[PDB]
Amino acid sequence: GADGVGSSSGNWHCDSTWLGDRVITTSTRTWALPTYNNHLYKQISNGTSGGSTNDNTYFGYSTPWGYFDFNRFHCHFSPRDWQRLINNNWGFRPKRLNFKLFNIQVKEVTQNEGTKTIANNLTSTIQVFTDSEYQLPYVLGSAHQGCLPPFPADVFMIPQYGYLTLNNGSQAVGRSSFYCLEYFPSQMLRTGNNFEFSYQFEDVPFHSS
Amino acid sequence: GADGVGSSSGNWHCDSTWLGDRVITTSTRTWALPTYNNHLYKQISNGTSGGSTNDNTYFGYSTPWGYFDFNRFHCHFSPRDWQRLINNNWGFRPKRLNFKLFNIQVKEVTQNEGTKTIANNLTSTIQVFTDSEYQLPYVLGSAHQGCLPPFPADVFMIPQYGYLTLNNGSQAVGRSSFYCLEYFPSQMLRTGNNFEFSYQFEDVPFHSSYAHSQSLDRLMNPLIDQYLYYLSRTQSTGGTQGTQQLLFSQAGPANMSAQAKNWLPGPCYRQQRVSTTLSQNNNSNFAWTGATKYHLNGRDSLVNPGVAMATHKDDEERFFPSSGVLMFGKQGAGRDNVDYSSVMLTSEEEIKTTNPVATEQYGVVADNLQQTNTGPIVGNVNSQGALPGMVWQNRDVYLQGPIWAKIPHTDGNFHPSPLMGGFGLKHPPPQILIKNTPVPADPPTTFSQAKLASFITQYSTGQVSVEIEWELQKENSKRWNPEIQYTSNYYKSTNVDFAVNTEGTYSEPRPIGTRYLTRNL
Amino acid sequence: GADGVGSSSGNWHCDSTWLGDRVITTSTRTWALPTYNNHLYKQISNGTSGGSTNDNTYFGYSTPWGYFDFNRFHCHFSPRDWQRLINNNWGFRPKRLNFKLFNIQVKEVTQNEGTKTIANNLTSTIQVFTDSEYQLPYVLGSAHQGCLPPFPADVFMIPQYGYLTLNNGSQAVGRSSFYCLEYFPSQMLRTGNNFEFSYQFEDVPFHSSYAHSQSLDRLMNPLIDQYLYYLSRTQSTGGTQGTQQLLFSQAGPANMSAQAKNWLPGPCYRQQRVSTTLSQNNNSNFAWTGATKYHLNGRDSLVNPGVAMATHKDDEERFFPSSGVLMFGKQGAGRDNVDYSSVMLTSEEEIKTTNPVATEQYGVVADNLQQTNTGPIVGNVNSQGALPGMVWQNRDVYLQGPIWAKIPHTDGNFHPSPLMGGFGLKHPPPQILIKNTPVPADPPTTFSQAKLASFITQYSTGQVSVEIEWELQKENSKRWNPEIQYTSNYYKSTNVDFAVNTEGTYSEPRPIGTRYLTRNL
Repeated sequence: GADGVGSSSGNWHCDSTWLGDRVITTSTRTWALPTYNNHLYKQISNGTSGGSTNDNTYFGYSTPWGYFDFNRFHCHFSPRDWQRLINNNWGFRPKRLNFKLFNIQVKEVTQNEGTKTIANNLTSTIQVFTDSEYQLPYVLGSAHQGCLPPFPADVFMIPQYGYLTLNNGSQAVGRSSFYCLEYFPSQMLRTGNNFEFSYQFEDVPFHSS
Repeated sequence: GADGVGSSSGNWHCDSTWLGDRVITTSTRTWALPTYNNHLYKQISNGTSGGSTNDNTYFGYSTPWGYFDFNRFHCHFSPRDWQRLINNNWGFRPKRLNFKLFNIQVKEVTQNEGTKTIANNLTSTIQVFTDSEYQLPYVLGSAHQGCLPPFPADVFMIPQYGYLTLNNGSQAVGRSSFYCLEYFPSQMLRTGNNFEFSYQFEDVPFHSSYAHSQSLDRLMNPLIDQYLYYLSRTQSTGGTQGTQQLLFSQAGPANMSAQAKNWLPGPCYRQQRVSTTLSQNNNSNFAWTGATKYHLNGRDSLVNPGVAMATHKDDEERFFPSSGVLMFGKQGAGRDNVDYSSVMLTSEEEIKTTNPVATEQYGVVADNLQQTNTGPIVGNVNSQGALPGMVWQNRDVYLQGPIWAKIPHTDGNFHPSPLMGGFGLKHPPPQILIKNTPVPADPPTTFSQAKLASFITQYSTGQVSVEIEWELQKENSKRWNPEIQYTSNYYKSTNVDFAVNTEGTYSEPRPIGTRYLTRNL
Repeated sequence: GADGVGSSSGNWHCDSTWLGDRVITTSTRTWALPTYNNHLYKQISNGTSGGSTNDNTYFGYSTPWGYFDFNRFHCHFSPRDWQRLINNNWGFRPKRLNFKLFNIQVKEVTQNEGTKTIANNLTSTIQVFTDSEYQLPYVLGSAHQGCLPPFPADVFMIPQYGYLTLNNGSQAVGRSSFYCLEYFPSQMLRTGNNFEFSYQFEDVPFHSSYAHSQSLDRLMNPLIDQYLYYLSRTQSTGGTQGTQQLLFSQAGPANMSAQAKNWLPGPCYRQQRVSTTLSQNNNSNFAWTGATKYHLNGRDSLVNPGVAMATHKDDEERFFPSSGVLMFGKQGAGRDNVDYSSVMLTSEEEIKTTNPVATEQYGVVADNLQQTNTGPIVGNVNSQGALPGMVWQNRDVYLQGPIWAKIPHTDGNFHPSPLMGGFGLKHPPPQILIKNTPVPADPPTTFSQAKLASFITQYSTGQVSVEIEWELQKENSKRWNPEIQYTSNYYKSTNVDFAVNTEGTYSEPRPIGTRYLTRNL
């Protein structure tokens, strides 16, 4: 390993390299992950029995888990570097992306009268896994909030993870699916460890600009 | 080593791989181990001098140690993955399991006025050892609570370890055995270390999951007669005088009951019958009084469940034997004197073919010896032992039920297999024992002969992982029409079964039998 | 191939070779296979709504298929060759068998006015397959009729194939299984072709043919005393006052009954006793009513024969248990309510040593718990299960009896061996199934959605040959005086036994037990 607590597990890369046609754009942000659902799964629903009409009925669960959303451009392009792109080029498509967590530090907090006090917890861990088998509802693409903030100085809050499933009214049918995320292989991380994986985009047509 | 505090000592594996026939199932949970008995051994007992009767007398110790219990299926199978198992397969048995602790973090706590405050203690250790020589009372297999919670999000408390030993009344005899667990080789662990070992299950018969499609008496050929003869009639028939005469016949399709059969039903030990409909049962308490018991060393012990026996005959759903069936609770059901609605009732209906109905007589035999003047009299056999030519089915296993039990080591046993179901084993998986290493508070300056009576309140938490490689017996069968399969309801419901509810309480609505697929007897 | 119609596809082997210990016995018969169920499957049932009672309810199908049954000994042994076997040998078990069809010729027939005329159909075929995967209900072993006729000149009719399945009353349940036999790989045969396969019997214990020369209680030494003591007398004897006193003694030659013995009689399940002399039996019908039954799924099923038990004690020939013995017919005996004279009665007398008498109590045990004021009371044990220290003898086999049976595949069985006698097997010989390939008559010109309801009346005939390689356990014994041997009468008789009569009807006068030679227990 050769990491430990005394050493940092990574560096800070926010850069855009223009190499011939290929253009490599990277970014980095600071994230903070609050505990969700007091570590519980919850069935949530909205019935039309309330003010809701039959269009707004849903059924679904809200897990304690949370998920990074980089899906928006302004994460990956500084407006200038987004100017060089649209002025000089007809079309562009991604090829491969790479992803890293590092410098993970865990903290705990106690409430004693009105004193709000924080400390470090060295041993405590966080769990990380990607679904490479697409075995989960893929909830990116609906343009929900919480993407990496555009301006790299910002520090953002990882959004909670939940999903919707079949309903009839507020109730559920037999095909209603449930998922317990702790049921997937995941990696447990300690303030010394980092997490990294490499993806490769499938063949895709040039986006016409 | 190359671990240290800054690095995590493991990963999180909860997965089920189906590889050909072999099926590898792993699980992981979060555990928290409270300090037990202020680090003391204690003689505990219950004497009949109190309200207790002579049956409830025990003698035993409660150690500070505690032990992981994974013994129940629902630890190792997610209900879906438990569906693929019972729909597509005849039989399954374990082969080898592997076990891991990791990410162990120790904590201490102090009480200052009403402030309840926790911190980390880096150096403090916990002790871990398995008994691979079986030198301890093996207390798994009695289906005590505290097994890894079914739904992996849960975080559970490791149960305390204690055991019982010989008594006479509340006192003890000379053979009463004592054990000091610190007397075994054990491993001491630091937040960086992990613990792992590999076990291998001994050769064991495939647990049969299937229901015979032919009741044991129907093995005949419907069309063809038999060449054997039986005694049909003792008396000359169709005359005013009753003169006795021996007439013989063959048992054909018309009378199938008299046919000569090559086998017998399984053994039978009767139970009392109880109806779910209240009005039908008697008005009394016969629960304990009319119960089916066995007498041992002056202590009458109720037989729970008893030998595997068909719950109720055809066209009666409601009647069930007194103790005959396993009974689980619904999620959140009370501990004591809880109403019928909260418990769940397993059913033996699958085995009705090969085994006698639980609540009914096994057979009828002749009481007397007939003569000219003596009319024959036949009695009932309520309890019938094993005779040559008997086949039977062991008790089914359920998703909630226990996986195995340790066969007692004794000179003579007949067809070992637990009554709760599962597998009998002569070398079960060892039991893991674990304890916080006691940390004494500040002793006085001046020496004191006495042992240290103070300690730092402490508890530890970590992650545990267990996998079990299973072997399957593929189902190969020519039956034309569809089988029966376990399937979730098609119709709508308030909320999904086997899944969380509004407040986050996981719930399993009904037990799951292992026998659906059919096999020709 | 090199067969064609002009050439015969086999030979005729009926022979018995005695080679050292191994004894190879073959046989051949002529068979004729009628068309069954106009080539239809049929659900058949018997409901209790008719005259039937709830015991006789069945549900099942009758297929067009039919099956060779060789299962009975008298197929494979000519009585002489069955004499050499039981006189000179202790025990025998099969090893491998081989099976052949050949010289298959197919025929059709037409009815024109009263003219009944037959011809040959060259192309028409028959289908043959064995189940080597045991995927079908195995219906051999219930001793149905139709086995290869004993006397090789006879020509026999292959019996129809059907099976029974679960029911509730006359209806069926969800586990009711259906089978379409055309759904298995089978071989189609043309008058030139033949069919052959080789089987190998699994390891099986030698069937014991012998009678212990020492009754189980007599194992002692007549001359010498024992060093153990028993309780002879509870009361001081030879005084006017009855003061109780414990006196002990040794059991010597004088009292052999009290000696300590190392074993027990075999298990016992009582039967009702019946005398061949009519006047001695009661006046009633106790046949079914006082019968020895076992209760299964609400259907009371008579126990035929029951566990192997000595027929009658010494110096009573006439008494025999109700169902306890196998009962055959005399040649040409009626099917139903036939008089005593026509049936034959096997007898268990050989095993009287090691097993209890069938019609009498197994033992006596204490009912109550004695006191000063309480006189001891002892009850009878009518049915006694298996206890440690019991030895017993399985049921003898007869020349007419069945050779084997298929052990049901179930998790737990105790000492498998059929009640009819013979060998238990977990992989019996497969059963051969055979059917005429249906030949449709001329369908209409215009297409019709419906399946073809007409066929050409047809039947087929051919030759079948089967051999069985047997292993013998040679009889090696030092007994000085002659043994008992099975021998034909010396005195004259109307006509030879085991041989044809005037009109050509082969007849076998009496059953043949397998136990003559003696062995020291």
